[PDB]
Amino acid sequence: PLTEQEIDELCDEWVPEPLIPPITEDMKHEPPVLESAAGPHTTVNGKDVVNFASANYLGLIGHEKLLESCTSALEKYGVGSCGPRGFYGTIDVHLDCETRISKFLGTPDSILYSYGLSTMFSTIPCFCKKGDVIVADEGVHWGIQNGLQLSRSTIVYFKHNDMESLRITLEKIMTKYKRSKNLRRYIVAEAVYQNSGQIAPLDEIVKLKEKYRFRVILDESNSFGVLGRSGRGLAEHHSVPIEKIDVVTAAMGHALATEGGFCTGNARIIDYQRLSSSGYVFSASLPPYLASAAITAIDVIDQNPDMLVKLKQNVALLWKGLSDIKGMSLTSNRESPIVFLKLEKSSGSAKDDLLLLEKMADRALKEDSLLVVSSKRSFLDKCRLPVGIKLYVSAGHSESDLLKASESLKRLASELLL
Amino acid sequence: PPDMNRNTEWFMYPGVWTTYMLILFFGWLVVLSVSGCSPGMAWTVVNLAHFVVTYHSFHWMKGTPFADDQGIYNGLTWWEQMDNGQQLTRNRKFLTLVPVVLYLIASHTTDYRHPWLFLNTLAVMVLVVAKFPNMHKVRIFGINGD
Amino acid sequence: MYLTAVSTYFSYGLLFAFGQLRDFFRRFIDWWLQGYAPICLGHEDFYIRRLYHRIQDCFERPISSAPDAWFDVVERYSNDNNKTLKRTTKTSRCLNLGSYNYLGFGSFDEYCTPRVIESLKKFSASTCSSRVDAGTTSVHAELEECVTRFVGKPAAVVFGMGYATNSAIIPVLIGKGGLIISDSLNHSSIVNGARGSGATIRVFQHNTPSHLERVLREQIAEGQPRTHRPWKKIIVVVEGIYSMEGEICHLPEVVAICKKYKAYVYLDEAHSIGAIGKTGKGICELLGVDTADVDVMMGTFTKSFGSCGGYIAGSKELIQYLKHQCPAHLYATSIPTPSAQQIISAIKVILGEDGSNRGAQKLARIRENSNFFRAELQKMGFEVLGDNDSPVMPIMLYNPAKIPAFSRECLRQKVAVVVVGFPATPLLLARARICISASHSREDLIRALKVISKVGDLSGIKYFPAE
Amino acid sequence: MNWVQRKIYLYNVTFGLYMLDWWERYLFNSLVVVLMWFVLYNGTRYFS
Amino acid sequence: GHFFVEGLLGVVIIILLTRKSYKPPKR
Ligand SMILES: CCCCCCCCCCCCC/C=C/[C@@H](O)[C@H](CO)NC(=O)CCCCCCCCCCCCCCCCCCCCCCC
Ligand SMILES: Cc1ncc(COP(=O)(O)O)c(CN[C@@H](CO)C(=O)O)c1O
Repeated sequence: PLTEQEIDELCDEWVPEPLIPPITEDMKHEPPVLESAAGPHTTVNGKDVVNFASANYLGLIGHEKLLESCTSALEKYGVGSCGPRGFYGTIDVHLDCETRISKFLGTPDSILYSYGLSTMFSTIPCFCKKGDVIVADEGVHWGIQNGLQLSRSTIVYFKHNDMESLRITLEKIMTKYKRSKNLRRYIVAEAVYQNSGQIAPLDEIVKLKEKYRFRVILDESNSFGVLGRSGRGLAEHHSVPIEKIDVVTAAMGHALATEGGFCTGNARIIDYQRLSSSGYVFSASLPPYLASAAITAIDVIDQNPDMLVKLKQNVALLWKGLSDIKGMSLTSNRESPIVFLKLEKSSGSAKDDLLLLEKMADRALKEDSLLVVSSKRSFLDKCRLPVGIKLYVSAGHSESDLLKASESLKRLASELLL
Repeated sequence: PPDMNRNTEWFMYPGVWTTYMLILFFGWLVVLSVSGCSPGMAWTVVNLAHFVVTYHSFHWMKGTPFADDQGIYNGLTWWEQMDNGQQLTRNRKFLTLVPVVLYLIASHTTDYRHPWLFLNTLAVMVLVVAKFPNMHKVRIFGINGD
Repeated sequence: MYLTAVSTYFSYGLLFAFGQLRDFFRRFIDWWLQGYAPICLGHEDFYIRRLYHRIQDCFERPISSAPDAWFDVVERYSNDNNKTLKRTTKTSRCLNLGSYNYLGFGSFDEYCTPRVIESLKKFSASTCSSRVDAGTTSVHAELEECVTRFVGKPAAVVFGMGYATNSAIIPVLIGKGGLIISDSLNHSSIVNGARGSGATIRVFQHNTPSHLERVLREQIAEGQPRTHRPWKKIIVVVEGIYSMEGEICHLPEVVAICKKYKAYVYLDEAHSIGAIGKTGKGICELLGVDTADVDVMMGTFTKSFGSCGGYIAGSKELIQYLKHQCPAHLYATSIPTPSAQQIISAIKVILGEDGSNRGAQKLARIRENSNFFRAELQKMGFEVLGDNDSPVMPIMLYNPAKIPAFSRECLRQKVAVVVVGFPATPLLLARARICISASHSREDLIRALKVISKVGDLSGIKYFPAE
Repeated sequence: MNWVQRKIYLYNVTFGLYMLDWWERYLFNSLVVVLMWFVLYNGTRYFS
Repeated sequence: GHFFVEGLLGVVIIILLTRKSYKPPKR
């Protein structure tokens, strides 16, 4: 038993590390500062730029019916709701928006979230607990893997969009736990991958889940509103009934031009999330003027289905004009609105490759007035997919500035790569 | 230190031993009054109703009814979660000496007649054995082991 | 206060017995999921089905008006044997005692909203991009300069959610090999942020600085649990004011100990940034703590400024590091532009830079109203928690069946309150929070006090002698 | 609401009867009445 | 017989109610 004098010396000898490491000169860069909008033609520094870095795939930023819908909500409710959904934070527009969403998709019930990132790190820990088994894709983004880590269950990974690997992994799990037959099992995937721009092959995941009795959790942020014939996501793109997917989540910062997220499914599942979640019970509810714009956007999408035809033509045209690139290679699916350019024959270093892309984005913005986005990964990120440059093409881009983003990007690759 | 588990932290506030005893006196008065009988046949019913409820609540169910703590106690009964697992504390001693005291009352009032003595001794032995300090986290022949 | 405990335990035991009895038949009449496992096991939500569903009309009440001093409450009328309460028409005008607009910024006012609308007319409600890509506008650049020169730190960052500001920032600061010591009553966002990192978590007794030192010495003298390695870091987390309790932290005593043992201080002040303080600068201005003695300072824009979001304030190096490695800054969508104009204008009104005197009257009314209400409750016999200067003040009920009785008797006479029970509190300690606003008038508070006196006579919650 | 009707209300919320179903409280109020007559009748003869 | 078991149990009671609390070791 230590005497009280020894503990004093022990506490005086201990020396801690700094709160943050020293800031090196290569990690203090700044992004552009916009004015006037974030549409296809925004304004930076007094010059006119062409924007390929915002994810409004339908071209709804700055629509007349959204301004008109948000003004009336701001003149009647104010800006905030002042509390969570369980203490007088339920305004009646929240109840109208959940109904409008589930009538569009064709489900019984919906639930709304105030932050688009929180809809996945609060949903996965709500269903999966310590003894369960989750099978994930390895390519999922940081919001999914944070929710995977917070739920203390066992996580197994399969290769990116590879169905042979998924079948092998499912058979392997259905031999290790053959004893306890009352096992909770989930498959976690993502409709269009943010880190690769590839589309999940859903008609086969559904065949495999019905064979080993698994449940699917799907993240439809980059597919909701763009990918079906009528806009209802990936399920009607592959012609599978929405009832076979158990949980469907989405974020409203893409293609609806809003903020927030939702989840959709049974009346039994949605009613359990309302009482034991984390970003729903211990957070304030969505400002009403943001929920009043989602209702109008869902109406505009539902009445105008030629926007979804125009988006596909824009994507195909950018593919036609960008196929002679020299040091890069297109590694995205031909339907997705996230065009992903890869770097062939990397320089070798994990941090010398990023410098080249960050340099070739800056030159594009400086010389040709283009906003493109390059990969920025946190040290907490566990994704090991290749890095590259992404373009978010929208229905609002014209054919004039669509071959301006290929002619300006084929010129910096034949001059800065080899 | 503070307990940080809603499944057990409530057992340290005042009035809990007193309510434990009052429930057992109220049960005896109810058994006597609803069906006229003798004190011994009422203390036997109390003694055997205190076994079914207590064994199922303390030594059979595993986990917690609160899901915030994802599954951190899935493999533990309520008795094993008590006091963070520390043995022979104050509340554990009280919960151990209650069935022993309740056995003597049910035996001395029934004149040690056999039809009931077998049951009243079996209950006490099973209840006291499950509370031994060396019987922690051990399942017999795998029952309730997963 | 002894027979109250005995009655509380008795009533909870009765609820437990009846719930188990009904569950033993439910799980037996199911013999009169095609290989799929159940969503939730039968006893993993026992108190949601057997306790919370009994008192369901006391929660999630819809309102059809703005959250002001008075509002309109929609009524619900479930038909299917009380399973799904669905709403009707025909609202009723109530007095608001349950929202969080401490300074009265939660409706239309004549300075803020006109400037909010013309910012929306120009930036259109969202950018659909992250801050490092295309989500930085002029408004976002000006908001951080306003937050910096109002909190009192070299630099600041703004996020779009206040739960995420904890649960995504704590993992960036500490990892496996570090220690976190936390107050027993910290918010869920802090606990989830601490679990999101690999660090070890220890806890100390609520608001007792003599136990914090006892924990620090024992943890430093030992090292990491099995291999007595030195700890890399220690971070101590406290809150400016605790809403369920209504009390203010013992911050000078915490900061004196943390300097002695070389720990870092993380301060969460979401219920105190606008409410308390002579000029509304929070707990550091009230308790005279030097703002250079805390390393990270966090806040929310929901309780006083009538908006959404959160912030971190610290030094230049901390902010430069976060803007390079933080998942919320790199991956999320930026805070909406009309919702940042709100915070800019609210700070201008409080600081007095709108060219008016409303910002000082708000601060003088919130101090005056809550003192009067708290001093009036205590002489009637209620047990009221809180220190003296808080705007939140719970009332002890103790008995689980006194929650619906109190709530339903107040609502029938047009007063709206919040009540909380077991799962969210300790077993013995159900209560009702009261939130006072700077927009409440004197002849509203007299009406509320007159109603609450009558209701407390009937329920019998006057546990102390009157005057 | 007079004195007796008031004290009954207080009893209901003090012992949890207020937030139960009609038959659940019916099964308890009658079981308490059965217990009361037993005590009031084995104190007038047993101790006499 | 009817009063020896009572003493037997009273002995184990006073043996139990004197022990000092402890916690199990680590690995
Ligand atoms: C009607 C008057 C009383 C009726 C008798 C029924 C009361 C039985 C008490 C049950 C104690 C439960 C202890 C642990 C149970 C765990 O298994 C479960 C599942 O993990 N924990 C939970 O659900 C969360 C814990 C919350 C339980 C507290 C609510 C009940 C509080 C009762 C007051 C405490 C004093 C009694 C202590 C134990 C008394 C044992 C009952 C005696 C048998 C009566 C037969 C004559
Ligand atoms: C320290 C701290 N951090 C975060 C929050 C919630 O942040 P938000 O209002 O930005 O969601 C609260 C209040 N939390 C509210 C929910 O809105 C409540 O449940 O009472 C808090 O006290």
